[PDB]
Amino acid sequence: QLTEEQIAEFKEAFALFDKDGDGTITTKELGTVMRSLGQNPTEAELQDMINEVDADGNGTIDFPEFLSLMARKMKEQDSEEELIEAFKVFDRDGNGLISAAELRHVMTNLGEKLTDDEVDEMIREADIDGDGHINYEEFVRMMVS
Ligand SMILES: [Ca+2]
Ligand SMILES: [Ca+2]
Ligand SMILES: [Ca+2]
Ligand SMILES: [Ca+2]
Ligand SMILES: [Ca+2]
Repeated sequence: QLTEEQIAEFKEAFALFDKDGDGTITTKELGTVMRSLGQNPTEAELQDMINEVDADGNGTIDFPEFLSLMARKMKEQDSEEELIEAFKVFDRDGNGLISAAELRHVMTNLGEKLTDDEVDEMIREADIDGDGHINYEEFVRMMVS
């Protein structure tokens, strides 16, 4: 499941939070890590963050809990990065929007020679804000559906 080196890496990450090395991250120690990086969440906000990760409902995060989450997160990241890469290719001019001209061009490079009507239908179907283009959120919402 994990190598010793992965474990060690994860333990080093856990230690950043576990300011006192007691084997748990509290809402308070989370507050320290958030603050050091420029956020100042309320105790209510910290409690939600801990509650979302705290499996045994004991109020703090232990290493198996942290390890479990970071496996989740690292999957999510590999999913996301792929969606983002693909979007950026589709958006040839980098402007955050995939125009129909871009979509047609890249489809031609993917083996499909489409008409303007066909590509306009693809865009209509997926467009949410009405602008006749596809932004990242729109792009993701279609891809994962
Ligand atoms: Ca601690
Ligand atoms: Ca806040
Ligand atoms: Ca716990
Ligand atoms: Ca574009
Ligand atoms: Ca749009």
